[PDB]
Amino acid sequence: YQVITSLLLGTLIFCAVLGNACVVAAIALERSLQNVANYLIGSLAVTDLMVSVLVLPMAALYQVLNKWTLGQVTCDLFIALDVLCCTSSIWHLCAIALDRYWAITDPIDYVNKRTPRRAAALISLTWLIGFLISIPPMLGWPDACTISKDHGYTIYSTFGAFYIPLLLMLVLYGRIFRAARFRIRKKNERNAEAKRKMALARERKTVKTLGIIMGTFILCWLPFFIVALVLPFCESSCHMPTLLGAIINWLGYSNSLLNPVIYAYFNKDFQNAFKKII
Amino acid sequence: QLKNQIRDARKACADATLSQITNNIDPVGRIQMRTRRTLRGHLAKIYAMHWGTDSRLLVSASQDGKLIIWDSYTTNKVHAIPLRSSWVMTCAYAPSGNYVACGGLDNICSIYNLKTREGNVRVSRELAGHTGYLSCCRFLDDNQIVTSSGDTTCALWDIETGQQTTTFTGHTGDVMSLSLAPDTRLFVSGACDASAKLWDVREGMCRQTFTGHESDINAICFFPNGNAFATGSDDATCRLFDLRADQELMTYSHDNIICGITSVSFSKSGRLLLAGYDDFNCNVWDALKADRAGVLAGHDNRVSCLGVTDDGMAVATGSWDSFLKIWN
Amino acid sequence: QLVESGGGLVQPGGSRKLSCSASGFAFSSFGMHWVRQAPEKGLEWVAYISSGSGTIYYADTVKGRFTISRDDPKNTLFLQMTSLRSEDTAMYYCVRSIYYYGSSPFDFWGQGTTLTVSDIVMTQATSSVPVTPGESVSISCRSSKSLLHSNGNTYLYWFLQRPGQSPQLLIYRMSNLASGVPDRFSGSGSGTAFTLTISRLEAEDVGVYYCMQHLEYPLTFGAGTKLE
Amino acid sequence: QLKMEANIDRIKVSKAAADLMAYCEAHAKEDPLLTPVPASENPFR
Amino acid sequence: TLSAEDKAAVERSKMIDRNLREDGEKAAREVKLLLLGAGESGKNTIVKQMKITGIVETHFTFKDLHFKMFDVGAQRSERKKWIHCFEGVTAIIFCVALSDYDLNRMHASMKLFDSICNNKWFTDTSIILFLNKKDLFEEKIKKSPLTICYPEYAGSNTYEEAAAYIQCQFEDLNKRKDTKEIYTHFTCSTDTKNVQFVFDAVTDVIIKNNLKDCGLF
Ligand SMILES: CC(C)CCC[C@@H](C)[C@H]1CC[C@H]2[C@@H]3CC=C4C[C@@H](O)CC[C@]4(C)[C@H]3CC[C@]12C
Ligand SMILES: CC(C)CCC[C@@H](C)[C@H]1CC[C@H]2[C@@H]3CC=C4C[C@@H](O)CC[C@]4(C)[C@H]3CC[C@]12C
Ligand SMILES: CC(C)CCC[C@@H](C)[C@H]1CC[C@H]2[C@@H]3CC=C4C[C@@H](O)CC[C@]4(C)[C@H]3CC[C@]12C
Ligand SMILES: CC(C)CCC[C@@H](C)[C@H]1CC[C@H]2[C@@H]3CC=C4C[C@@H](O)CC[C@]4(C)[C@H]3CC[C@]12C
Ligand SMILES: CC(C)CCC[C@@H](C)[C@H]1CC[C@H]2[C@@H]3CC=C4C[C@@H](O)CC[C@]4(C)[C@H]3CC[C@]12C
Ligand SMILES: CCCCCCCCCCCCCCCC(=O)O
Ligand SMILES: CNC[C@@H]1OCCc2ccsc21
Repeated sequence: YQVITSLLLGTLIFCAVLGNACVVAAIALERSLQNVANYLIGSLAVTDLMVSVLVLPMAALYQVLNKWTLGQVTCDLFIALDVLCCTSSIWHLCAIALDRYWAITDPIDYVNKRTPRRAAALISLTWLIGFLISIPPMLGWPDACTISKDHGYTIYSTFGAFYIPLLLMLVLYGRIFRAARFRIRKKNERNAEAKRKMALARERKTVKTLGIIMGTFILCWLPFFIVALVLPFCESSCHMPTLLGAIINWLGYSNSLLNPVIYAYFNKDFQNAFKKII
Repeated sequence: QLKNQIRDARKACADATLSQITNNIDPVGRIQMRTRRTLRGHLAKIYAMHWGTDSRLLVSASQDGKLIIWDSYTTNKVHAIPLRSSWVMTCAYAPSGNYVACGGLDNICSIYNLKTREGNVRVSRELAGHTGYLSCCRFLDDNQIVTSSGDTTCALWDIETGQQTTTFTGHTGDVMSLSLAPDTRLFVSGACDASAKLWDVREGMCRQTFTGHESDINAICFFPNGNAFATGSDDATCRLFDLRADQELMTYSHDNIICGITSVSFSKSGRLLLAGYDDFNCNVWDALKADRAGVLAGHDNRVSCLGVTDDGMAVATGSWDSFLKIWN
Repeated sequence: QLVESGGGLVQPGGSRKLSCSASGFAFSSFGMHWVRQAPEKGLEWVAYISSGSGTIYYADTVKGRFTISRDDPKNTLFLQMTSLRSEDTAMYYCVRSIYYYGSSPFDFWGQGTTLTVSDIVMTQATSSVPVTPGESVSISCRSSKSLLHSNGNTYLYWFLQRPGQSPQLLIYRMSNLASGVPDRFSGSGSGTAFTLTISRLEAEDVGVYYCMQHLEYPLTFGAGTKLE
Repeated sequence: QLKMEANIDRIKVSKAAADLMAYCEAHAKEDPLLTPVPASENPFR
Repeated sequence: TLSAEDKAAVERSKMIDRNLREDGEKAAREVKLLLLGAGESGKNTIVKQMKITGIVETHFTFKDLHFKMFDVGAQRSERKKWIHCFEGVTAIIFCVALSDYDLNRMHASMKLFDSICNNKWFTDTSIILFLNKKDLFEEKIKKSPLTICYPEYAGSNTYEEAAAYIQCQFEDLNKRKDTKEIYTHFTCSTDTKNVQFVFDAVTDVIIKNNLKDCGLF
């Protein structure tokens, strides 16, 4: 049993580290990838890399051994790092969404006022939110590692880490969907047919892109945070299996792998840069 | 009619090709030049650069409205001159180092004084009179300068008076490049009519016309001894012409080179011919045998200008990448 | 031109602000120095402020008491002097200085303003040298440390202070001749020993010749050799 | 202009090639790019 | 950089870099437009209402957005040898006179439009097409038929039909409709209309470029 799970978790961690490192290296190697949007994407990749380096190996060790062997101090350190980095990744997604919304709806701001200071401020805000959500358990709170079950704290952390960013991402990308739809819909009958076909293709592209983004976010994180919210309030009856809990928890961790796939490798500029480097 | 006479004379004087005569000398071998300095700070495409006669300072003009003077040894920026027109297509460096010049889609040529008592670079004079974009400019003295433009004419200017003492005419298209002879008594020009002409600065009339290119000649350079020059055109080939023989001596082309040449230069001894390409590569050519000795592949967008120091120590290559690399 | 003001009688332990109004050049591009000269002694470097005020240096004998600042929009240079001692009594000059490859620092000196409070050692061999017009003269200098740097520049400077006039740069970096200096003057030397040679001396060359090193920041001067 | 260009004195191509070869050989030692200049005297390394 | 005045040179270089970066930031906030068209196309009135010896540069601000318009048509030199200098302009403004049936001259304008639009440098650059002098065109069409310029034109000799025909002929020249768009405006005497159309076209260009970057276009 231990062999297969250890191999799979090692493969997951290796792929996460490799992908995030490739994204960070590409942003630095090529000069065409250095801009505000790519700064935000690179910051997200760095956060995912730190997740894969600091949090994922300890979590995988815990999962394979089925018990925590590194003591209480290491348990607290692991919990703090996990919460901080996961919250930072989620809010990095949120900040990318906000930047895209501003770029798509406010072109005068895009031309006149958009500067890398914006990216720096957004990254600072994401890390600030992560630190704010990670600190409480270490301040105001040995065979197993488990985060605080306090009702107030679970509500606070879940809402500040997933549900609030979930709502803001949904709203911002709905407005972006409306803007894109408005821009798309805004012997010559052959040309009219061609225009209609092009508009329909662009609408399908918009739907596919928003679906990929939001669906990856939801599939990776929603089950974990639903479980986190409901379990402490109903532990007396929610005796869910350890297998399902582990699967959900590693669905949450897997977002570190998928984030680069969505935001850099699917990006035309990034893949062109990768081909150029190789 | 005289075209037939010229062709007959040229074929009569053509007995042996340069390649056959040069088969008796050993090849240069691999020329692995490596980037010693990367001069960065231009925020747009670099269109021209020139070395100082001290072989340490160089000036590069770009379309961000600035032409910068670098200390190539330390990469320090000695000066950064703002331009009234940001469409600068060329730049020059006076032999004495006192002045620099530039021009572009504004048909004027601006001359800047670097040694002003006030501590700042001032526009010494603006030379107007061309009716087309300025393609090239080269100082003869601190008081004389020869320029070429898309007007299809070149002109020699008296900077003090500000009027063109001599006007050179005869090209059927835009004049794209120009090179002064080592003694500055003759110069050659390449034009979009796929021909090059040798001009007498003193007399002000054309001496010889060299043909053979299939497209616009973008770059031209004099062989160090002053009795030959190399042209680079859009047909993806460089060519070497000899003034005395009035003939083509050797063409530098390769099958996998399918883009035009933007720059041309020679090494101090004249053994290596260096040429920039739209393939964002500079190919070093064994000038005597046409073999490609090396490739200076370090640029991304396009190599638009390159030059070799008077010392022969290094070769700089500007590019649309907005960086200059110094190879040695 | 540089015009200085702010000198005069001062009681010991007081304070005074010396100012220099710079006109006729791009003050913002030049680094500015303050150089003083006791009433009958040689020159002494005081302080330096670079272009953009990014770097400031002080003499060990003024550090903490003297403050140097710029007003680029108004093209005015200031020197705040506090706890003035009796030894601070000296004529104060403001010296233009721009640093880039091939520049000539210390080229233009101000007229000075008198204040009256009521290290590479460099020695000049001779104090006075009798001479008449038409002769060839050589002024000798020596430094405790080699002024030749790894980059090949020998940072020696020669200044001529004619009687009743502010010093004017003659030679910079031991070989180069400052613009406007007659071709009579030529500088040479190597390492720690240098000389200044005047060919076909004229009556206008009468004065005191000062040597200065610019290898290190204290900017030591020589004692000064007089021709008469 | 052909009236004057047609009457220019011309030399053999072989002589021109020989002159170019002679110039290249005479100044071969004076070309830092052609020869492997040591790092001691190379101003950029 | 180990001597007194070899460090001041480095400080000077750092200051120069600072100024260059500031100037580059300042120049990246200005929308750059390329103005093209024949001499009789009405470019002069367009420029005059914007602002109200080779390249001519025009600066004007409309609703917080700075425009720089480069009137290159002053020089007869070969176009392919300097057109790449304008790679990266936000949009191209093309001026055409609907009264160009004198020399036809409409054919020359169409050839120039085809040459510019399908250029390899302007693959992504959109075109803001101005069809100027519609009043004199309306006088001409009454005086003379459009068949003098378009024999294949079978429609009626009226403003609407002829103007629509001209617009369709000009918009049919771009071979890369999947990449760029053409914004056609029949210039009106009211000055504000032309600047408003330029602003709208540039705003749409910027928005659609951002949508492309996000992967939504
Ligand atoms: C597409 C990728 C990135 C994500 C989807 C697959 C992920 C979530 C899969 C791949 C391998 C999986 C692990 C493989 C083995 C085990 C051991 C088992 O006793 C509990 C579940 C656990 C720990 C799995 C959790 C989920 C997991 C990490
Ligand atoms: C989950 C662990 C244990 C095993 C699998 C790890 C690696 C190989 C997985 C995880 C995420 C995966 C990627 C997720 C999504 C896509 C997009 C699809 O259109 C092509 C394949 C591609 C690009 C996948 C390739 C394989 C991949 C990189
Ligand atoms: C904790 C583990 C995962 C290590 C994380 C190290 C991170 C923070 C490292 C790896 C690569 C680094 C980058 C490498 C190169 C540059 C370019 C430079 O001009 C600014 C700093 C910057 C952008 C670095 C920032 C820090 C960086 C992103
Ligand atoms: C153009 C100039 C101004 C560059 C600006 C780059 C800024 C906006 C971006 C690029 C990549 C970013 C860094 C990427 C990685 C991390 C590691 C993390 O633990 C702290 C934040 C930090 C250090 C980020 C700070 C902001 C950052 C440096
Ligand atoms: C952690 C891993 C296992 C989760 C992976 C979930 C991904 C692959 C899912 C979730 C949402 C999905 C998308 C939802 C909606 C659409 C729009 C439709 O017109 C095309 C398919 C497309 C674009 C789907 C593709 C697959 C998708 C992106
Ligand atoms: C497991 C940790 C992985 C960390 C990966 C970090 C990769 C950093 C690469 C830096 C490349 C710097 C290139 C600079 C080029 C330039 O001069 O612009
Ligand atoms: C999968 N680990 C995520 C981490 O697990 C502890 C609780 C919490 C709140 C935000 S993130 C997070």
